[PDB]
Amino acid sequence: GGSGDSAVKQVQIDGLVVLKIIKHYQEEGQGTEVVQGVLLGLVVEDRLEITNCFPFPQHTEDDADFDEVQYQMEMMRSLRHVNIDHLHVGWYQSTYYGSFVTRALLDSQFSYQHAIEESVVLIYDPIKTAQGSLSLKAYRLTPKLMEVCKEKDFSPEALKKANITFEHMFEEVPIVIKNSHLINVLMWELEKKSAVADKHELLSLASSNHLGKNLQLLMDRVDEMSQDIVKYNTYMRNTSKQQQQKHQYQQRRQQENMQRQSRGEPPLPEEDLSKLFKPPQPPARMDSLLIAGQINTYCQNIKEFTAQNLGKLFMAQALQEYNN
Amino acid sequence: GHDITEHSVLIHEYYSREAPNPIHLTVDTSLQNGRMSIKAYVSTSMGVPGRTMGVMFTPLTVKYAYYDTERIGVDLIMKTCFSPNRVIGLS
Repeated sequence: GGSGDSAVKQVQIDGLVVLKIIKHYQEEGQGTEVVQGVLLGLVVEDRLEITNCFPFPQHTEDDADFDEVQYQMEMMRSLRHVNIDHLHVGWYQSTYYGSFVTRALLDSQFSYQHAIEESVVLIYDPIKTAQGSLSLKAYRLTPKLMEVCKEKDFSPEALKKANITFEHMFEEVPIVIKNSHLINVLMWELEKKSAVADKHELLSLASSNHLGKNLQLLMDRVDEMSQDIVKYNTYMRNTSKQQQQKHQYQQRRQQENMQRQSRGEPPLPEEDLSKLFKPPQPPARMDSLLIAGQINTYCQNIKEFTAQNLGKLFMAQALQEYNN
Repeated sequence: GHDITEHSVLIHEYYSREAPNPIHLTVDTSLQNGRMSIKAYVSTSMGVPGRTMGVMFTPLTVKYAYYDTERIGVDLIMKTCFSPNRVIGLS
């Protein structure tokens, strides 16, 4: 039983879903992360099976602005009438820069997961990550955080929920290994559109050639990763700096002031002695980096592990191919 | 499927309330390779002051084309139809 934790099984994303994702591929939300649709499915053998999606559009002029839910309500009735029902068991934002689970995506997920615990959150990653590995990134939210439910505030329940120490390298389910049983029709088209009408097959396959030759793919990956990751690294370092200074470096001075008092005045207070430690905002363990930021350490290691791999393959192929 | 019926004449009329030229697609689902997958049609004559709508359909044929990465997406399903072909070992 590969099934998930405490309300749900795995996910299976039927091919006709992913066709409909790559229709709103990476536009209508390029430089803006836009939730491009809800994943509607049903509980199947050892898995969910997302059998259909409908896209959720928004006001994408160059910024994203949430709209009336007149769309979603009418469109989930539109699904219900010819097909099944509104059975939203997840969602997919493709969207912007090879798979990354932002703090906002963790928060939108937290609202989604606590409401319906039959859920995953997809991140459909096409050619943008140099394609590359883990094109379909699933990820559901730890049921620990759905038991120490809201909210991770800056001082209380940052420290306290950091001390509970729920996962932030948390498991991601596999998505496909099996016959989906809607292989059927698209199987029949393969013999037609190979050999005797392999126009559109060969067109798709020869995309590979120009994924290598031209403008700066791995170069631009490593460039964007030279900027994206150093931003995040610097942030933790100056975050950690100030908090560790309130933790120790301020205790150092005020306790050396506690020296001077001699730690007690018998006739009257001890105002000064009392008014040593008066709270700065972090006493320990700023949580939203420790959890949500660390979900993106994992994703940044993934992007690095992805961008590396196709490099490794060339470093075999290049040497070897010329060696003849 | 199957090709031209009395219902071609009827779903003509319902679509003639929209009133551009119609694009009749018929997806035959039969086993045989001698049966074309989808048989595109569009009426000629189609003069219409007669009965409902004359049905004498023009020869059309079908292709694929809208986008690359989505037929990279179909090729990804073709070779999953072959046998998965999960997403880990692509390269």
